[PDB]
Amino acid sequence: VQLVESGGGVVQPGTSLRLSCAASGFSFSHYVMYWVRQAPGKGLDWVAIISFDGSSQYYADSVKGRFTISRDNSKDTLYLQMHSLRPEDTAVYYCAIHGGTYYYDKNILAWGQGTLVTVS
Amino acid sequence: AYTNSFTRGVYYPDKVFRSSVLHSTQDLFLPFFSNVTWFHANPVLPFNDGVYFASTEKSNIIRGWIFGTTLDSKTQSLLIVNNATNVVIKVCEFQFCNDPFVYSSANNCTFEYVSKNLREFVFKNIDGYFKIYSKHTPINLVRDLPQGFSALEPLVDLPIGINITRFQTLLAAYYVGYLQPRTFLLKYNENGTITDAVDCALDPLSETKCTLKSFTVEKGIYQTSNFRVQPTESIVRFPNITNLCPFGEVFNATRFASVYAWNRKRISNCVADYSVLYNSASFSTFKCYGVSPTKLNDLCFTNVYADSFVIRGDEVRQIAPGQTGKIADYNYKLPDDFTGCVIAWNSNNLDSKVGGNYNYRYRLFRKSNLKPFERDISTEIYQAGSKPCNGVEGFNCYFPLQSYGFQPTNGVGYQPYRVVVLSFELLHAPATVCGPKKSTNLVKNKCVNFNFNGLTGTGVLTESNKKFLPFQQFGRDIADTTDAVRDPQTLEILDITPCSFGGVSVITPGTNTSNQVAVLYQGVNCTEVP
Amino acid sequence: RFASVYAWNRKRISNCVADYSVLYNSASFSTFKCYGVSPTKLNDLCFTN
Amino acid sequence: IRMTQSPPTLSLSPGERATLSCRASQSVTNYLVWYQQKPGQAPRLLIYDTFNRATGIPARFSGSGSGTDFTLTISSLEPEDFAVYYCQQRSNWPPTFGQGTKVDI
Amino acid sequence: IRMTQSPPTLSLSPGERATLSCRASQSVTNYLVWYQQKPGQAPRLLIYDTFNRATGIPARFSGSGSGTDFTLTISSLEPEDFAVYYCQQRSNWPPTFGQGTKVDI
Ligand SMILES: *[C@@H]1O[C@H](CO)[C@@H](O[C@@H]2O[C@H](CO)[C@@H](O)[C@H](O)[C@H]2NC(C)=O)[C@H](O)[C@H]1NC(C)=O
Ligand SMILES: *[C@@H]1O[C@H](CO)[C@@H](O[C@@H]2O[C@H](CO)[C@@H](O)[C@H](O)[C@H]2NC(C)=O)[C@H](O)[C@H]1NC(C)=O
Ligand SMILES: *[C@@H]1O[C@H](CO)[C@@H](O)[C@H](O)[C@H]1NC(C)=O
Ligand SMILES: *[C@@H]1O[C@H](CO)[C@@H](O)[C@H](O)[C@H]1NC(C)=O
Ligand SMILES: *[C@@H]1O[C@H](CO)[C@@H](O)[C@H](O)[C@H]1NC(C)=O
Ligand SMILES: *[C@@H]1O[C@H](CO)[C@@H](O)[C@H](O)[C@H]1NC(C)=O
Ligand SMILES: *[C@@H]1O[C@H](CO)[C@@H](O)[C@H](O)[C@H]1NC(C)=O
Ligand SMILES: *[C@@H]1O[C@H](CO)[C@@H](O)[C@H](O)[C@H]1NC(C)=O
Ligand SMILES: *[C@@H]1O[C@H](CO)[C@@H](O)[C@H](O)[C@H]1NC(C)=O
Repeated sequence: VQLVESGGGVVQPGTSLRLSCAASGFSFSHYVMYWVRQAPGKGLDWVAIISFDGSSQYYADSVKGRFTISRDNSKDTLYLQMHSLRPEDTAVYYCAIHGGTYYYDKNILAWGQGTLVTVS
Repeated sequence: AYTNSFTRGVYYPDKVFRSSVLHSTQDLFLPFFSNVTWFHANPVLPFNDGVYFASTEKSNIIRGWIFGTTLDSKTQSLLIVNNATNVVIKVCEFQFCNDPFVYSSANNCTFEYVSKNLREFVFKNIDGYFKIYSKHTPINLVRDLPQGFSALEPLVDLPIGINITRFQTLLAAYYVGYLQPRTFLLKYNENGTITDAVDCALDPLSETKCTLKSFTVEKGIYQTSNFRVQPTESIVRFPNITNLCPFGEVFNATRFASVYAWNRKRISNCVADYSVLYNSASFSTFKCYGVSPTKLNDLCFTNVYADSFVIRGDEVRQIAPGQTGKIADYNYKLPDDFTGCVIAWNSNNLDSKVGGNYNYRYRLFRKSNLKPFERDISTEIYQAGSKPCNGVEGFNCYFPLQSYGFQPTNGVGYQPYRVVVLSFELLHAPATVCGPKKSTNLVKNKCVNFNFNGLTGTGVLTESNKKFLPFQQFGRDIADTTDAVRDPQTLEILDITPCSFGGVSVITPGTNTSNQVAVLYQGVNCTEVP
Repeated sequence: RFASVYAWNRKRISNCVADYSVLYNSASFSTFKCYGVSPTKLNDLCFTN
Repeated sequence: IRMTQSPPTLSLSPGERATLSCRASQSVTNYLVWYQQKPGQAPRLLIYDTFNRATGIPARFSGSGSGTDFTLTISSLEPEDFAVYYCQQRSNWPPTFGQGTKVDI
Repeated sequence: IRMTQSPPTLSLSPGERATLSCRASQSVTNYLVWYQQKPGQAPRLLIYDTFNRATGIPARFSGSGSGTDFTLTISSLEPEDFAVYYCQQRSNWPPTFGQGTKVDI
């Protein structure tokens, strides 16, 4: 399995940024993915979830309404679409896999390697 | 080293006298010209069926044997000893030195007794009696096995009961033969002693002497035995497999059903695999009740039924024969004599939706329990008590089928589980679903043991040229013996010739001329003799 | 001493002259029950084991 | 449903054994996974589902515990395996990571 | 010679089948009789002598068993047949009735 994330940099408090997560190896459909942030000097905490097609997206606190996660298995990637941001969620971001949809899905887990976003 | 006996290890099979009577016997003997171990001077040997045992010296280095199964405590053994005084038979539980030449324990004794040269012994153990024959001949050598004939006379008889599997020796040159069931021809003197013998399974001359019951055969030709080719293995042809029997409409469906109206599907002519379903290692509950999960891959059935639905997590235990609760009292009752397997797995990633997925209802109220393996879709009102409501609401009336709420943000035990229940039955259907089987291809031109979908037989199979009318299963021969078959799979006719068999005759110029012999295998093709 | 019943002892008989009337007439026995034979014929029938 | 790791920083030498405890607010069964995050790396996962560790993790890492109390044990790691550790659940949505426990000397 | 009925109260719905066991202190053969006593009625007899029921008792009532262990079976009674049951012997003097087994839902 492999996961490659992109869309980091420096922004202003009130812009947008394409947070994209590309997957290969394992089949990207039949599999539940999500994101997780970490502010540098803290622990770990999650962002948003998507359920193998867009029918059900759950959100976390204080990110509901600025964050529209979407997947599309006809081009096998994942998006957060950070939009109209704050100057306090400068962090690192990881796309990870929750796992499993059917009985034959052999649940394995994997993580990315981080995408850094900073504000002004 | 190993050495060759010549004619050694003959004992009087019993009491009784006899004068000049070529007495034929069947017993345990040491075959003539055998392969006898050689020992110098010792280790633990086997017993397995009697023992011949010779020894040579002028001093006395061989000082008895020790017998038994373990040669220690925890089981009983015999001990036969001789110091410079005299013999000491003994039967206790011992503790034997692994290299003994004294012991170290004498517990629970159940039998006691106290009181160059060639010294032969035959030891045997039948029906709790331990028999010992012996003979003491004087050699004119010191320590090599000589040649000659000398019959061994019975010495002892011990009603012990002891089991024996091993034995040893005791020291202060010896051989060890073993005994097999043979047939001999003993020549008795006029005083009643055995002076000569014939082993009747050595060569053709000896088999002739045994057939005639004599020691001198006159010229002629004698039928002595039979040959019969031997068959190996045993094919088991069978008509084209059949199917693969998919259950993708059981497990791999697009949606299961609700538990108040559980779906069902029977199985017909199939080849149903069961090991490949079990080893996927993702199943919450795989519980087989009347059968073990390892025997399916081999037992035919007569009908298989699959039920399938969705229930919550804290009621998967309710799908078991003899539970209680809203899923087993009146939604899905299992009978007590069940024999199938309950399979269930968590499905929180298909049948779950944020905001809820309310397709999956269940009865929560019923007049009473619903026997096994029926259902009810009688969606009506529910009535509470002594009031007549009968289809109103509000004042304790109801609709007794409540939906489930399945969101992923709900703890386990309150999550959707997909349940598949398998049930079997076996009464008298002669050809129904069986698991992945395997026999072996067919062979030709070899005496074989065959089974053609029921026809069991033996013989050589050969390509035929008899036009079996499209509807004739096999070939019938006058006097009614099967002589042709049709292969179910490829549908070709094959003749079934019989496996060779025939008499064996021995041609001899007479023992007063020569001991050479020729052998006739009667009407046997000379390429299949051995 | 006798043995316990889980491991009962046993003993066979070989060439002998076995008396049986003198065992019976001691008149101290709780149970003397002969099943396949009468207690008066032993003193005369040979056996094999 | 919130995780917690109650033992704080420890000072176990390169040797000896370490035992780390993770609770849960309600009943979670065979659904935890352990992560070992160095200073400034990606959090590498350790243990599938309370009992079997993944590939590339040695035998001295062991994971056990049940009910609502779970435990990771280092038998005799080595002279480097000092980082922060996290316990995560995959029971429902979403996977909470808890607090974390450092180790020092 | 004392009877006993060891299964206690049961909660079998109007459907399903029920199986009730009666022992004996010694050997009794084909000598038992079954009684079904409602709340506050006369105990109505069921089965002659371990095998044949009397008149006015349907076929779903069956009685079997032998040796010292006897059994009454309800195949699929109805929505009322819930009472106490008794097993009695007529071997010698006098007829002991045992303990009794209720059924509920
Ligand atoms: C039974 O099945 C076998 C295959 O399992 C059939 O063999 C085929 O025979 C045809 C001849 O018409 C060949 O062209 C195919 O290549 C064969 N298949 C294989 C896999 O070898 C056989 O014909 C079947 N029996 C009958 C009576 O049709
Ligand atoms: C359900 O569907 C899956 C996928 O369609 C089946 O799994 C496949 O089984 C075949 C035959 O054994 C294999 O060649 C494939 O590699 C399997 N794929 C996967 C992803 O496992 C599964 O057997 C089906 N189960 C049932 C009961 O129909
Ligand atoms: C006895 O059998 C052994 C087994 O290998 C063999 O080596 C030896 O030659 C045999 N001796 C005789 C005399 O046939
Ligand atoms: C010979 O050995 C037996 C074995 O117990 C022993 O009883 C006997 O006393 C020995 N002979 C002498 C003279 O001690
Ligand atoms: C055999 O000996 C052992 C140990 O001395 C003893 O426990 C056992 O009881 C003995 N056997 C009998 C039948 O008494
Ligand atoms: C001898 O060993 C066998 C082992 O197969 C056992 O079955 C048998 O009972 C033993 N002999 C006696 C007399 O118990
Ligand atoms: C024994 O046999 C020999 C020769 O067969 C005979 O001469 C003798 O009389 C027999 N009887 C004896 C030696 O007592
Ligand atoms: C048989 O043997 C005797 C003596 O050994 C001999 O005189 C005779 O010629 C033999 N008979 C034949 C047919 O060889
Ligand atoms: C024995 O079999 C071979 C092989 O088929 C054959 O050539 C030969 O003719 C057969 N023997 C006779 C007597 O026909």
